Amino acid sequence: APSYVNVQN
Amino acid sequence: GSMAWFFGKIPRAKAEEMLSKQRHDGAFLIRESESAPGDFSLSVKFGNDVQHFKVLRDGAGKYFLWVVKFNSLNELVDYHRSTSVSRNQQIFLRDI
Repeated sequence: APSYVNVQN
Repeated sequence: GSMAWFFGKIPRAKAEEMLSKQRHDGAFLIRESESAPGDFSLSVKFGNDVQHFKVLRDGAGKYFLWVVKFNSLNELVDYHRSTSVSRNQQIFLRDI
């Protein structure tokens, strides 16, 4: 799953 | 009328193509995510770049980006026309 600014990896 | 910001199921890369062409900071759209079915994504232009946010949902069914919770996508969008969607840049939503 690509990333989103507000979902911390 | 219909909302100007709801674009249905468009690929992430197509949302970046479309927003890159807009000239104002804050131009945005909500899309239905292709990587996570049932989730919505917010794509927004700022400073010659496009950022993607996931619209989060909590245990009461509310939508949010960070901390403030809303009962609908429409209320989350209109709150962020005057409160930034980013914690490090001032990005206020503006319709295309």
